[PDB]
Amino acid sequence: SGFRKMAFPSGKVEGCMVQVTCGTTTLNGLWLDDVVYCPRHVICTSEDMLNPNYEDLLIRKSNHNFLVQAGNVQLRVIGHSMQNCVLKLKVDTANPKTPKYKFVRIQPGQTFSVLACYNGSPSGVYQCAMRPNFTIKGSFLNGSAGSVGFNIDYDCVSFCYMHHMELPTGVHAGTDLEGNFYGPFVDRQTAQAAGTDTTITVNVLAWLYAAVINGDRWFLNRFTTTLNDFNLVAMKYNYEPLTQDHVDILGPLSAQTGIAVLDMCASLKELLQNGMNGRTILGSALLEDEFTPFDVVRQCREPMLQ
Amino acid sequence: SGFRKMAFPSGKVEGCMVQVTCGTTTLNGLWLDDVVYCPRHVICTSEDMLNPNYEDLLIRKSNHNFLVQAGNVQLRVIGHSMQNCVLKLKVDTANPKTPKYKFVRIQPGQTFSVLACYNGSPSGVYQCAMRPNFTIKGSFLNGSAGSVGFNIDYDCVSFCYMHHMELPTGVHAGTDLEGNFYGPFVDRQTAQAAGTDTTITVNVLAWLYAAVINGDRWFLNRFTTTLNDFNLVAMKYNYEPLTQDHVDILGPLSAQTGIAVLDMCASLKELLQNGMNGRTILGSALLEDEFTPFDVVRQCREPMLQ
Ligand code: NA
Repeated sequence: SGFRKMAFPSGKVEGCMVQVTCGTTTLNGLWLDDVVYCPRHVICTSEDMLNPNYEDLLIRKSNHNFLVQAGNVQLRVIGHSMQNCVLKLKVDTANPKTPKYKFVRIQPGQTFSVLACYNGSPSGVYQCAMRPNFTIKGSFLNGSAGSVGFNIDYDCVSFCYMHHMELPTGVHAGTDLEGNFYGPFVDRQTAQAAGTDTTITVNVLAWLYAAVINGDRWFLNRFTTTLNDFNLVAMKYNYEPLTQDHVDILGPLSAQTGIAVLDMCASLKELLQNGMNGRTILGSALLEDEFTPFDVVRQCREPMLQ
Repeated sequence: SGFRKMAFPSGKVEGCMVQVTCGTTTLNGLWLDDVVYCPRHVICTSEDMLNPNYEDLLIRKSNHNFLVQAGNVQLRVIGHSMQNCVLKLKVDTANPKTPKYKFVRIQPGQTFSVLACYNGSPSGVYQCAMRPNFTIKGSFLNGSAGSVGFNIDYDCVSFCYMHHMELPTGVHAGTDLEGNFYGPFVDRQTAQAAGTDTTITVNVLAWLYAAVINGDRWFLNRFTTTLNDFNLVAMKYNYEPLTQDHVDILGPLSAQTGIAVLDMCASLKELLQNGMNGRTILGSALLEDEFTPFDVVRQCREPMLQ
């Protein structure tokens, strides 16, 4: 038993991380087969990062202006192109450690593992949720751009995030691997207007189920409510709407614990209306919303099947 | 910026995990050079996990009785021995992915990364701290024994923990890689209370420095305290004593922020006596104690040196 924020094992992704240097600017790249993907602002000086004309900046670069290092080994860039906010650097050797992979665009409320990297070298791994306002609350310093976020599903690494920037509020923003930002952000030094964030209701419910499975039951009440009435409550506390699809997704956790989803919703309603009584749930003194139903079943599942 | 619980990249350890099966008992082993290290209870049936004379049960076992699998590849066992609570299986093939490594014994309050594994296959990675009662608050299911804890320094993996068991209280206990348990625990189905879990004071102070560096400042005050006057308060709340060695370890964080260690002690003293009053620190409504000063330095340092 136990419940901990857990990342996927990072080795398959570590074997893909490289350093990309243009001039005096260094960040990370993702080396898959014969292409290195990286944030386009590697072609900027620090001053260029204020109001870059990326098309013009890229035209002045040639292949040999891109210094790509895979460990101690320099990879030769033989082509370059820009796709949205990422560069694709074709190199003359393919990465023999390329995992089976795909590029996906994740949805707000979903989680992924971040492999934080500096100078092409993996430094740390942690789990992030894509916030409803399309930021992530991560830990990133200068030089971390090009670090990626991913999930691992059977025989496949699904890359969903490439890190680009830190908003002046201290939260983080980036793109999918097609180079399109999550949220209304741009890779330049201008006002970045993140939406007011909200709490991921389906995830809070999943985490309450995790707590029950681990013996933390004090917050259960015998009340139940309707989906519409719960959502009227959720709205008041800046919680996202709970849909029938969410209720369905919580089905396995509901079945395992014997607690109907709308029963647990009534327990969550009482926690929102009356507080947590100075008590903790799974070691937290706040309601936690960065665990998906799948994250919870990964650690807490007890199959009826024997 | 930002501050997140972060694990070390797990790839170097992933390449060392194997499955060890004896009869119908399976768990994980750590394959370094031509030795596989695993918990000795793999030689026991689930029922035999009570009053097991491991020396007796081991003598009944031969090399062929140990099925060691590195993925789908079987490793021929050519010798077997017991060191305290670990089995060492000599295999006929050195692990070609063996990293530079050390076995170390960690102290309470220190952190490490756990690569949770089942059937020799890594499932997740998270950061944990050795509690003052020598337990770990982890996330471990049956079949996770033999999962290891570690830290990485440059290229060297320091293995400090091998998982064995879950106490009936739901916390976790294990050994170093020489098989010596951390704490007064035995790998037997017998009563074994852990000591009182206390709060790692020096780590709480480190985390408050992290908070200040990330702009959380509301808990700073004009109170002063001596070290002993602080310990007289914190001992009443089951906080570990703060020694002058801890004060010295916090020096670099004190210097970066300009907040004397004892002035941050005066802040912590107030938080203990009176709570947060509905406020949070780094997204938590409780005082976090599983980040070491080094953990804080890794993510928040702002070196004077340029
Ligand atoms: Na209820």
